[PDB]
Amino acid sequence: MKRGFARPTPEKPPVIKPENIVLSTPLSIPPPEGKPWWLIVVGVVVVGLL
Amino acid sequence: GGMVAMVFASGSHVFGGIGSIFPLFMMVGIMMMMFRGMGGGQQQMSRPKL
Repeated sequence: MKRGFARPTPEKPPVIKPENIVLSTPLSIPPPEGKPWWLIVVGVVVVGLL
Repeated sequence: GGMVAMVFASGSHVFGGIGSIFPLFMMVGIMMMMFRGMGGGQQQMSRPKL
């Protein structure tokens, strides 16, 4: 002998929420600017030699 | 040259012999800056970038 059991309408499951995400584009390296260091080196010598 | 001549006319004669090396080295240094030197933004192709 067994106990009776009636299945009701299933209870509401927790809702899943999908998502669409686009990644940020990386940074770009600063290109190689160059100073004429030697020019000022001659400069300080000339004003000094004076 | 005007400075040296003024000193020569005044009679110091300090620039005689090896003393002359100072005007000589200076005159070469000024020449390096004015004739070759380095360019501005109009000459984009500077050695380090090319």
